[PDB]
Amino acid sequence: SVNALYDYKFEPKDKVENFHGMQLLYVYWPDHLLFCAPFALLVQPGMTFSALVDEILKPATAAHPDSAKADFLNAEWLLNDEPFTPKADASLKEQGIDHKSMLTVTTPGLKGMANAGY
Amino acid sequence: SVNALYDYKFEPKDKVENFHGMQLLYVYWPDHLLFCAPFALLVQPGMTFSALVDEILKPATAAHPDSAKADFLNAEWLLNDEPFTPKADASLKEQGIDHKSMLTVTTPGLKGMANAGY
Amino acid sequence: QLVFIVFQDNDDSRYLAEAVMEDNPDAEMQHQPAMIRIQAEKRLVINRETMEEKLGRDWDVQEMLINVISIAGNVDEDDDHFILEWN
Amino acid sequence: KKLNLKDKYQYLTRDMAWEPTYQDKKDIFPEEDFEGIKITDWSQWEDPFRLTMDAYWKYQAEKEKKLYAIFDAFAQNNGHQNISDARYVNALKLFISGISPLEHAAFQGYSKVGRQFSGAGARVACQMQAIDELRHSQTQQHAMSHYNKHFNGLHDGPHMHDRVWYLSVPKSFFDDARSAGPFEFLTAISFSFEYVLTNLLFVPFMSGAAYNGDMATVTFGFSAQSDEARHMTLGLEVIKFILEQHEDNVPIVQRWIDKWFWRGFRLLSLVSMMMDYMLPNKVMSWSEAWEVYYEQNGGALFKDLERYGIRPPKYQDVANDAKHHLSHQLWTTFYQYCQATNFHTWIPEKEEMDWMSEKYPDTFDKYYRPRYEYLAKEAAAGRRFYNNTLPQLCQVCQIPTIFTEKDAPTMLSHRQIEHEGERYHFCSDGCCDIFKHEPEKYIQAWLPVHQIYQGNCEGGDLETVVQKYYHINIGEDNFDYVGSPDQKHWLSI
Amino acid sequence: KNKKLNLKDKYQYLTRDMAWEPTYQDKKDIFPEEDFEGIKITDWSQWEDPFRLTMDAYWKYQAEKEKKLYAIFDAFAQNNGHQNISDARYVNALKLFISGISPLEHAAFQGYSKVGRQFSGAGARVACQMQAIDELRHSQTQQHAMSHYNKHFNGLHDGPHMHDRVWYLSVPKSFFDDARSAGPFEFLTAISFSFEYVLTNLLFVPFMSGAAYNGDMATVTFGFSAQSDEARHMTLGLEVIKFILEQHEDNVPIVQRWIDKWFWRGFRLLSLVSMMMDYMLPNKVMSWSEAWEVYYEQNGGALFKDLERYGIRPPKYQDVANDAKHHLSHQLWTTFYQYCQATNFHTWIPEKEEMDWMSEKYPDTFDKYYRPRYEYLAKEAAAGRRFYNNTLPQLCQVCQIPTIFTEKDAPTMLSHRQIEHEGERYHFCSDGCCDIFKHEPEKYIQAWLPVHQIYQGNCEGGDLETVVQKYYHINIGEDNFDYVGSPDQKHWLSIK
Amino acid sequence: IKTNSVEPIRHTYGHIARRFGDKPATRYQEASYDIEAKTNFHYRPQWDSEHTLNDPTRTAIRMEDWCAVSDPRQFYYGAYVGNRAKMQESAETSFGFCEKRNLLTRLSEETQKQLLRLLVPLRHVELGANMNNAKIAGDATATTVSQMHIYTGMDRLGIGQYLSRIALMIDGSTGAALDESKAYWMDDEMWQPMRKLVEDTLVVDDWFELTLVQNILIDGMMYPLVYDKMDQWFESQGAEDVSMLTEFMRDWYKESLRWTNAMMKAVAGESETNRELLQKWIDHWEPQAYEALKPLAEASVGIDGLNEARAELSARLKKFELQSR
Amino acid sequence: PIRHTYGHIARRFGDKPATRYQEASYDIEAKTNFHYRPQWDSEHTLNDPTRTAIRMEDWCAVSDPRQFYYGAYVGNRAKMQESAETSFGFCEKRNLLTRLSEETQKQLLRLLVPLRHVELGANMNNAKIAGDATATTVSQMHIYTGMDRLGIGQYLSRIALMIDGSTGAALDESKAYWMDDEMWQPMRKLVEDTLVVDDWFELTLVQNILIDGMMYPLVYDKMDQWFESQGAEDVSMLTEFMRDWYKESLRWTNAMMKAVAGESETNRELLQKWIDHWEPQAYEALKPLAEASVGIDGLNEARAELSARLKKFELQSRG
Ligand code: MOO
Ligand SMILES: [Fe+3]
Ligand SMILES: [Fe+3]
Ligand SMILES: [Fe+3]
Ligand SMILES: [Fe+3]
Ligand SMILES: [Zn+2]
Ligand SMILES: [Zn+2]
Repeated sequence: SVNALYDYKFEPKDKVENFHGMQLLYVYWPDHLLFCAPFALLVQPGMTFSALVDEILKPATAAHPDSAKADFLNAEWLLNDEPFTPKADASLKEQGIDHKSMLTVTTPGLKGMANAGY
Repeated sequence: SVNALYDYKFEPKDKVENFHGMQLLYVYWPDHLLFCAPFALLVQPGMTFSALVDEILKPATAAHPDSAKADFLNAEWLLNDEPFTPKADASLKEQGIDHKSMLTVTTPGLKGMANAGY
Repeated sequence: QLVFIVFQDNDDSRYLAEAVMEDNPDAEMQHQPAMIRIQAEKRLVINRETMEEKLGRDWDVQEMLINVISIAGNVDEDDDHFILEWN
Repeated sequence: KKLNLKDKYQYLTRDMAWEPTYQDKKDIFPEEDFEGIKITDWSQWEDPFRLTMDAYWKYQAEKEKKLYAIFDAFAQNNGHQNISDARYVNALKLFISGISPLEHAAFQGYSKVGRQFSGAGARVACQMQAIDELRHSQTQQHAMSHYNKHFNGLHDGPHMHDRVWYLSVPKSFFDDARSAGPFEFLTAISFSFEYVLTNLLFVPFMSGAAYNGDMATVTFGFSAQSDEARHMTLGLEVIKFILEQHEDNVPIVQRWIDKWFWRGFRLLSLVSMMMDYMLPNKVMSWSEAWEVYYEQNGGALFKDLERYGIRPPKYQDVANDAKHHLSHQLWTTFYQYCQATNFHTWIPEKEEMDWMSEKYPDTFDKYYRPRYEYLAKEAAAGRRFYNNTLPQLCQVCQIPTIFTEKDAPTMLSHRQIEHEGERYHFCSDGCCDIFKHEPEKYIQAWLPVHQIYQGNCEGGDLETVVQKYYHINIGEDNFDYVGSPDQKHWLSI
Repeated sequence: KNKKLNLKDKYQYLTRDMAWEPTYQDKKDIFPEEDFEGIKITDWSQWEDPFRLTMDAYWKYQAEKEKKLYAIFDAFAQNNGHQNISDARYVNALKLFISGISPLEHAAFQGYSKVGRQFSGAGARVACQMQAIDELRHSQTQQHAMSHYNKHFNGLHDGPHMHDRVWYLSVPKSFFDDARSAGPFEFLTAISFSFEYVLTNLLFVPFMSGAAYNGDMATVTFGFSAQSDEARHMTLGLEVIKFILEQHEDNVPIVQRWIDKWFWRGFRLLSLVSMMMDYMLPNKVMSWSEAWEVYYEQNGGALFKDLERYGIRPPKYQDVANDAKHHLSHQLWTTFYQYCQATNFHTWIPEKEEMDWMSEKYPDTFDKYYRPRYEYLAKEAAAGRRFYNNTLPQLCQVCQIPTIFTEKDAPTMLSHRQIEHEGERYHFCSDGCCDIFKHEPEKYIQAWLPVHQIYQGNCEGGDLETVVQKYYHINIGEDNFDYVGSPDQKHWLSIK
Repeated sequence: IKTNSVEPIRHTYGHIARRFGDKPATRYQEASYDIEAKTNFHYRPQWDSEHTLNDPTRTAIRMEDWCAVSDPRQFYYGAYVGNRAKMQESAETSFGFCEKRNLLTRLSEETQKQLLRLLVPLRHVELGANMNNAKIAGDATATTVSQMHIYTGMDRLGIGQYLSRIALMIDGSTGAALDESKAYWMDDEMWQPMRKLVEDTLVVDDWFELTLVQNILIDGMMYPLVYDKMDQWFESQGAEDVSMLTEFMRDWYKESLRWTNAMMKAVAGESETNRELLQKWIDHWEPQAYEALKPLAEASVGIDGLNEARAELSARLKKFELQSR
Repeated sequence: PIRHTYGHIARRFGDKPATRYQEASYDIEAKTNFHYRPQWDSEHTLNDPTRTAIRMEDWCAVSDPRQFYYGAYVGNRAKMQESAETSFGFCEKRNLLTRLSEETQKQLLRLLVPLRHVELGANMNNAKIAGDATATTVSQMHIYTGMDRLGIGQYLSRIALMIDGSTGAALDESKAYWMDDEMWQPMRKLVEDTLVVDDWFELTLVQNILIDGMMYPLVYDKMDQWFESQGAEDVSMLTEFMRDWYKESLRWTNAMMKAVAGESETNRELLQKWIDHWEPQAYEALKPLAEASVGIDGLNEARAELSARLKKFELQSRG
């Protein structure tokens, strides 16, 4: 509880309604801090999980030398810190990937560089 | 001539009396500007000319290429601008080489470096 | 614990440093950038009476204020002093 | 009888106010009750400094004459050619877009509160503080003004403060304080910021500029803080006053102390990077600088405070561990994003890394030297790395979420909650707790990344936003120090 | 009512009207000095004030100026501005300065304080005392300016001491003693007019703007803050000879005389500056030749063009001096080169893009006469045989500079001159120096020649080196010798 | 003196360049224009439901460019504190001198009374003026405008200290005169209409309606009444001597005209809309000002004093195209 | 840093940072090896310590408590002149002097404004001193005081000009008293005689100690309290500057008497010789003005102090 001198109540600036039928997805790829922070991606709610993987994440992780031999589609995922199993052909939205959820994608056997998660 | 509030007379500071039994001599060697200016020599009225030329003048000129192949003594000399011809084993005093005279010794055939009298 | 006070590494500040060194048997100086830092245990002080017998004229605290970058501590301000400290 | 200095200043000050008979006290001062603070007796209030206008004008003016002679001479004499290296000006690019606007937001803040407090003592102190801030603001515009003429990225400071991603770190900080009521404002800025971390921000830059030949910054930085001495002893003197004014204020004060230290601390992180990296001649590891300046000098003053029933700030252990990591994390962050910054970044030199291995004996060679090795190969191969995809920002500090869990440098300390149906994300527990106390506030933030994607920063590219919205000249203010127009110019001397 | 006073008139009532015809003492005992030079002053109350600052104005302007300059001195020192100079070679120009030029500041404070008592016109008195205390300002101010360099470099630590004693400093020490010993019309003429007007830029701009082009902030600030001072000194100078020429026809030949004298003494003093600006400033401002050409040949040309109307003509031998702008600096530098075992600053061979410059400013004389010198000297130094001349030079009885100067149109012949007087011989750098001698031979035979005094044993030591260390205070190995090897150079290579 | 120069990349900053052209600009310019944050605020004020942080609409007055208001005096911070340092010194001279020479403590009890009831009490007005200008400095968006209010509010504090100090000189640093005087302010019927107006202004929302009332309407008449009219009259009342303690006020007032008229002019000349606003406020507010001063003229130099200051301020409003008298 | 200060300073106060006053004031003067002898003086040399019979081991034992090097002198004076400038603005504008009766104006134009004349005297004296005394710390204090006197002339002269609407006529008037009025003739002859002393220390004594030690207190204190009763209290405001100037002059003049007189008892008796001779003439020059004013038990009260503070150097005068 905010203290204010009137009834302090405001719409969130980040409502999905403000995004021209797109949504925010975040993706954390641990052990790849080459990328300083999880991505903020702007995605279609009706694209397939597969398409995300191919059309957005391969590109966003390309610059890391693990990216090429990673098998994102088949790696360990969490959706909002909960274990999650991607369905390759469901729309993101249709399998609970909603606006501003974060996927975490752990690749088994790729832990970046030096022995530094880089 | 000087203007002053009294009779303005003074003993010169450079009277031969002041030099403890010695005298001053100038020697100028044309075309050898490496030595920016004629030498000022604190000399014995007594010593001979040859002497002066070997004990003093020659060392003083050492640093110059020509010092070596010059035969000061058999060069043309000037005493105080007047043509002059020196008595080798005569004292300085006695041949008229007094406190503050200047010998010019010109050395023809040795006229310094790079056609710049240096 | 240690209160402190930076001054401009100045001409005037030599004298301001001085006076603080000499009526703070313990304060410890240390130099740096272009500045004097001075800390010490729980407390420092700045008598007008010091300073005056070392500049040959009266002076008040408030002149000092000119040359101080930073302080550190609770303030005890006067016509006679500048005490800086913890209870 | 005949007044002491203490009473004669009061007569010159507090005794000009009076008890209102024609309007209600509470109409004339309507901001002092909502926050939950309670004031029994504004006369307890003890004016730390005792200045009268005559004395205020006289001394400040004497500072100014001196201060502008130097600025003028610096200019006249092209003293910018004397800086250790053109890399250094980048600290100043971060300075004028990120910090100077805070001097202005202070001036606004304090003017306001300088009206709101019902104690005549507190108002004059605020009023002067307020006028000092404006002096900070102008003198810097004046200092930086020579640097703007010869180097890139200082030519739209304010315009950038309001739009550029990373600058909502500082913009939202003060927006938080100024949207707040007057004591939180005073506890956040006078106390938390101005007293506790003031140093941790002035001293890094100021002594820095010392070592790197920059007379104009130091000149100001310095002379511009005989003020901060006053500005501090108001911070101090006002929590002491607030706390001991009512038992009840204590836990509200505490909450504040918690919130502002964490906000404070996260905004400080920017300095960390700059001091370890944009100072060609080094001065003191952010780490050293924190230990002295916070852990000690600070941890000291929270001592003189248990007497009033207050603990040190929550998560302070996090921020003490953080010191081994901050600068490396923030700098590699900016490195990879400086296509959207008014300033350059680069790989440190061999000797800078060695200093770094030395000052950061436990962290550097393990976690951050191999970053620069790798980045260097990429660059020499013709692939200088720029990350082409925006980051997740922390809903509160607004910094990208690059921080690591305490003692687990390879994991981001990510956090999330749900509030009224909506998702939000945080850098830390510190940032998260502050959200949970006041959600109806932070759900308002204008997070730059979001807004670029709501398409509200006037481009569909990042490249176009950067150019037309931020006014950043692509190719000029932008990109690695190597190949920059700054490099070309410096190098030709 | 009656007329309100106008500016001129108001200023006179606030100065001149304070004075008055004495009744209990004779006028000439009160002002005993105004006759022996032979200058007749017909009417004092026809005097025109060169400037018109009352006290409260002076103090107000000068305080505000001072405040700005000590802030900058303070800052400069607190950031170690000395580290931004272009290169430590430049500091030798400051060593030469504070030993050479700066004590002249003080001899002026001294001289104008006197003349500011001895003139019968109350207004000539205030202009002078005003100048007096300006010169004291100049003197103190330079001392502070220089304080920080003194702490980081050699050569600057005993200015006043060396000024009275070190050979080459006797060039300016003697200049001033010449003038201060003269009577007060001649002092005004030598200094206000001759030095402060005709020659002032020729000495001021090269140091002042040298510091600007060489990263010397504290010295250029001193300069800027001195401009407004010089503005007044120059007007005093030009008013006052106009006034003297005007107050009688017999004044004319006497003033001409003083003009020829002090132009020539000043040209000679200046030669130290010629060298300073061509050889000592790592970054160049302009050649000595362009500096002569502009500030003397042109400005002075015009100045004299205006005084023709008083039956004054341009100074004897100016054609010698113009012909010498192509040589002066190179002649001076080789002299100091070869005797810097005895100076309190270093010398060195200049860089090749310095020589290229010199070739370019002296297309008629550098490559013919001077560049060969450095080619030779550089060979010799490479061979561990860096030239030092161990035999003291003949000095000129008037300018006291070594007789290094050459015949106009013959740069290869020393222009020596020699006279007898009272069965004593004396020697001269030039016709000019000779003419000054013959005109006042009883003055100059009193000269303390440094070389001469060394042989008299008057300089505590029997070897040049002993003199240098004990009498001169010049720290052998430290203050001394080529730049290369010097403590200053090493300390500069650390710093960078 | 020859200096070395450098080709500069640009001459000023983009905001200044946008506003005044690509040439070098003045100190005042770089210190005063487009400096503050203007848009994209992060959270709405908890202490105002009506307005964002930094909101032009905290006043009913509109302008295309609030920058159209500028200091004729050209004060950024240094220039300001510089000017004031010079002034406060003259004042210090005069105060030393009134003291060492005992020129107020020598006056008759009845005369000193006059000072205590006729002058000193304005410090309460000056305190009011200070808070009102702080409030404006806080609400007005453009630095050119806000800055001016902070300077003047500070000056309000200063002037009331001087007034306060005439009393300490009279009671010799006991503070009993301060007390006698503060009772007149609270209690004497002559000061109530004034006290009432001042407190009423402390509760006005619109920062411009505030500057208008305070800095144009109240000051526009008080200073002429007090520091000119009642000042000459003092001589007739055997208190010439004070006048050297009020010089700061005359000088301050002459200078205020310059900025206040500038601003009034710009704002009023901006639109027929702004004009109706000022006028509506003038009609409500100046009779109140005249009223608040009216007892102070009765007890003083007389009502003509008031009517002429009333004229004086009426000629000022005319230049902006507004009316009172 | 190689060293802390310049050698001549290091030699006098040790090798450590020296004060601004120190680097400006000690051992900058030319001292020895002068090149020619003055054409205007047969007895002495350039920069000659014997132009006074007084004898000092080290003149630098006379240094200045106010620590004036040029910069601190002007910055101090700047502050003072500002303040008087306030005064004069105020008088002028409230017509404080013009409004007075013509007998009172005459009183100011007769007992007060003519001092500009003594001031002119002092300004010449001091110039002779400052160019005579060898030690910079001495000579500087003299050029300062010199210029102060002119500026003080300048104020007195400004009194006149306010009165005559800046026409001069009040100067003309006043100067006439200076020349033809009985009361000024002792004074005016006293001054004209100091213009002819040769020994520069005899001259500082007469002028800076004897005359000033008496006329200052007489005029700018006593005469002053007396103006009140004469209907002229309002001029006091334009003579503050002369009051602070004097209070200050004491600091330095006392310190140079303590040093010159503490030196060598054979000095204490060169001075004594001279106090006997002049103090008298000073007292005489002051007497008329005393009786045309606050009346002789001013003068006395003032001789009183002078002989007083003299005693502190073990000199005396009489009474
Ligand atoms: O004098 Mo007071 O302390 O303000 O009432
Ligand atoms: Fe600030
Ligand atoms: Fe602050
Ligand atoms: Fe000079
Ligand atoms: Fe000059
Ligand atoms: Zn955060
Ligand atoms: Zn010569």
